[PDB]
Amino acid sequence: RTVMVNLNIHNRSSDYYNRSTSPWNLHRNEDPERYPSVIWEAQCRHLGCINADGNVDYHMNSVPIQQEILVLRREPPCPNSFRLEKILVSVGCTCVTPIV
Amino acid sequence: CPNSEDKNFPRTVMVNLNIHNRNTNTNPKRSSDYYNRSTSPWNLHRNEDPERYPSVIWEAQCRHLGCINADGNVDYHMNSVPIQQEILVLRREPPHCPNSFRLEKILVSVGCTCVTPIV
Amino acid sequence: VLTQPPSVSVAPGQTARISCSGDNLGDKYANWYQQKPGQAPVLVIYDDIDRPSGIPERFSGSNSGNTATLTISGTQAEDEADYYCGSYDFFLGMIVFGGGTKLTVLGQPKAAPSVTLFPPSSEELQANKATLVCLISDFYPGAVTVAWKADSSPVKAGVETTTPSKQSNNKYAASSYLSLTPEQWKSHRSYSCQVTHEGSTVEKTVAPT
Amino acid sequence: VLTQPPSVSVAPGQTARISCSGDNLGDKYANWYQQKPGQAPVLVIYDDIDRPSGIPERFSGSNSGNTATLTISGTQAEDEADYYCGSYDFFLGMIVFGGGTKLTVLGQPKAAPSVTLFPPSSEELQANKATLVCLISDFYPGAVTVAWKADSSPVKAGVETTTPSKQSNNKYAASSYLSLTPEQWKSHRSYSCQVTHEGSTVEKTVAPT
Amino acid sequence: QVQLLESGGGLVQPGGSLRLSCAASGFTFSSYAMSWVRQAPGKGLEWVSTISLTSGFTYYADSVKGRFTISRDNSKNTLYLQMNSLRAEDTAVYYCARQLTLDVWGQGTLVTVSSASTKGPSVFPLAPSGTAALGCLVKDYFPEPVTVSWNSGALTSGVHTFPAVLQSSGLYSLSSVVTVPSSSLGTQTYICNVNHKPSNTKVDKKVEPK
Amino acid sequence: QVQLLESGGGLVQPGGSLRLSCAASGFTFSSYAMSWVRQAPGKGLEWVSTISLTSGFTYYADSVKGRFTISRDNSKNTLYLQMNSLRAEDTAVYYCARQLTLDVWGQGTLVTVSSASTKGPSVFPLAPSSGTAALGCLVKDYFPEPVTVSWNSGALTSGVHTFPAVLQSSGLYSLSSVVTVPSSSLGTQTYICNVNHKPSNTKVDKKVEPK
Ligand SMILES: [Cl-]
Repeated sequence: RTVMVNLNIHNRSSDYYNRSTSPWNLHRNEDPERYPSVIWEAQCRHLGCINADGNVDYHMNSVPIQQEILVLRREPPCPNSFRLEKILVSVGCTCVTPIV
Repeated sequence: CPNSEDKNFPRTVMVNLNIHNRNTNTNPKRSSDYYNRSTSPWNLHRNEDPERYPSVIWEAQCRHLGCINADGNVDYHMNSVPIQQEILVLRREPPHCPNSFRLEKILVSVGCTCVTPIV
Repeated sequence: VLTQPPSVSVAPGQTARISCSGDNLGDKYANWYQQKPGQAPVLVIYDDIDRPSGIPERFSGSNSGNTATLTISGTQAEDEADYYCGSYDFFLGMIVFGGGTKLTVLGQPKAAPSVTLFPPSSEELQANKATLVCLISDFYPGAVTVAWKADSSPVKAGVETTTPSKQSNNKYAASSYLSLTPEQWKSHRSYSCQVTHEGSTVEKTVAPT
Repeated sequence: VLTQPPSVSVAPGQTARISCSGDNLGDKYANWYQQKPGQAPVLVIYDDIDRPSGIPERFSGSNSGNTATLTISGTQAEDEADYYCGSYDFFLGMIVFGGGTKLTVLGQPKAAPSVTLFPPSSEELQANKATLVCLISDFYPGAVTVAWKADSSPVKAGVETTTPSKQSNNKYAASSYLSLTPEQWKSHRSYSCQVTHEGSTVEKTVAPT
Repeated sequence: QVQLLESGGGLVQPGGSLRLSCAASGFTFSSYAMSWVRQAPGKGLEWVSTISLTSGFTYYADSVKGRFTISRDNSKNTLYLQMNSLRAEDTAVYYCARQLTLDVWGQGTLVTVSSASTKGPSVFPLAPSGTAALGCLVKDYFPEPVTVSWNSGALTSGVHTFPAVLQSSGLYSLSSVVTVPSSSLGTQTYICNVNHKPSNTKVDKKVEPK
Repeated sequence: QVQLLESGGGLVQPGGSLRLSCAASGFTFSSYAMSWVRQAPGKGLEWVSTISLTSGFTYYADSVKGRFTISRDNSKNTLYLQMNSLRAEDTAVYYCARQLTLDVWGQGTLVTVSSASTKGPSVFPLAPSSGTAALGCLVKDYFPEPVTVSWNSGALTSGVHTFPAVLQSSGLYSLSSVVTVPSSSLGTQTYICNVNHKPSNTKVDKKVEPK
């Protein structure tokens, strides 16, 4: 079954996505059955990277930085219950050199 | 006991601790070599806490202030910055406290990117 | 409970700020809606700071501490409306709204009411009824009093007057009805609808055919 | 409850795989420990895939579903040991181990046992006791049979023999003790410790003098 | 272009039932959560119910729980609100809206809970007399709303339809007036089109000089 | 260097009590979680207890809950394990270890719980016989483990083989330690084995000379 878990969320704006040489878009993901209810998934804008001159350079690549996060999901309609869940999310992108 | 918990609405929730793992890309931060190949390379640093889930967290620290150019040299016209994300963690309550677990958030560095001062 | 000021006033071209407060609002996302009279609400700000496409850049939002704030820079008369904050509470599984805030833009010119008075139609009289219709529009501010007269005698019986309502051009409208019998209508040489606004009076007069 | 295979065998230079499965193992890191005879365990893989400094690159870790796997590429004879998987469970507040896996590297050269036999000491004889000591070392594989002989007659009474114990060089050692009375020891021409290993016999003899 | 259009509003007796529908167009309906929000006349917004894009998950306000049922038919791009055991407090304009952010709204539809039967209005011309005012009187109807257009909606300039008066009888009356050039009184035909849907009243009234 | 040293292990009756200590050095002790892990002879690893770096959090296996108590003294860089109501199945080598990964281990300390009494060993010389010759020492009938043997107070290590003990049916242990030395030094070099059996406070130095 379940377990009582205390909420302590209440406790005691970056523009990197635009300024990065591997810039990315933020796709809003809304889910009423999930906590957080909204997640912004990073999507790399380019295959290459932006060089010092401000142009697309294909000698390098924009790749997503990903991690596994803990998430709450609302259980079937006994209701008022949740389940722990792990998902993979993209938080941003970085510029890497090809494996050569 | 965390007195802050009094100000949480609602105070408690019922949750199934049988974790549903939807991530098939296990160890997503340490399984790739992006941290080495990036123009804003970073090191992952380990943190261990028995009273926390996840018990082990690896956090990124940028190797350089600037970013590495094509010549392999650091360029200070741009910045290596850590990408921060707020994540959910569980923590174990002290023994004299009512329940066993509490839910809260922390800020972690996932990796680093290279940013230009003005676009 | 989300709490908003009932109303804020702002000088034209200046910055308007509307607040919205509640428990853990800073832990949640705030949304802002604009509703003009007779219209459906329109989303102007979502996820605390984000602005939908089509919404003017003078609209911005923030969520600091237990307070979300809608900010309008260079406020124009067209921005007069009710503003509502809203937020989704995941653990409650509910959407909560604030009570709403009426935004007033100052410095709007005084405007005398346009008054039109209709006599009972021949159709209504054939049905053995009679209604005097006094239509009042385009006045500012939105307060008015109406007095009726049979010939030159003050009358209140049969008089029913609406509240003032906000027009789309930010001015106000109202209407007054005098219900009477066809005989009463015939027993007088005329009727008058006198509308007083900010101390000044505008009257119209109609007579039997 | 973590489950490991009791035994795994591999050819020299080949790949060894040791699995570890259990419920909910996929939501927490697994560690791997190597333990050689008479030594404390040594961490070889932690956090599923990480190698401590000093561990050869041929050791690798992986995880799939609720199964963790230790992989040794180009397995060496020095890799022979017991391997344990381990993990910490936050919710139960416990560390759990697997049952362990003994890794055997095939094709290692056969080695005949070296045998040393000691007669009862003068001191022990003065104490009205008699013990013959038969020491057996550096044999492979780890199995021997020892037979004691009074002159040429087999004696079973008073014989205590150890099980072979693996050494650092992957070879084995053992010892056997024959308890006698001073009378029995002096009433025979000699006593022998006969060790048989893989069909070949190394036998030593001692006599009262 | 994203749109939400509602149907099904009108007059219902207390304890009675009524179903609202919301037709969605210009987007992939099944990809979004949908909601109902209501607003009593002169009051603020009140959330009623929400349905997820994921089947089985519905949410309700306490004041409505057990009485209203939200549902959706993705194959028809339609959101429903089944309202049973209706009370006087349920009287309001009901809006459908998309997503938890409520980023697009329907035009709204008025639900009136009352034990009184509907009454269609009487319609009278308000004859004119360089500008002239003419109109239509829409007398004694119940309940709201009434719409008035002129020349089938072709005439919109100078048109002013006033909010209704509520008399002691419990019936409503409103007027619509249009200001036109005086010279057009002999060159243009003016017809008001009155609709009172609750009573299926539809009147086209010609408004002539004198 | 990083190091963990266990002590306090020994023979104890069933129902008896015992306190183990683990002295840490070469690292900031207070910054790490610490654990006790035990292993019965020939058996697998069994986690006993863990203490967090954070005050107030201890963890136990079900089989020792209510009987064992883990604690730490950061000022002394020492980990403790108070063991009460000991059962025969508690008999094992007890290891001290650092972090949840158990990345560094001590050498362990043997805890024996039994109604049997301690027994000091008899030490007998194993005289050389007749290149190189073989001599040794016989340490006979002791209980319990362990027994340490050195030669010439640790000066002689080359060619020294101390065999694992035998467990006799009597319940007593016996082992031998043999040294292979050149026979030309048998008349010029003196050989003494140093046998030490702590549980019975038996310390014996035995000279091994040819007869
Ligand atoms: Cl004979």
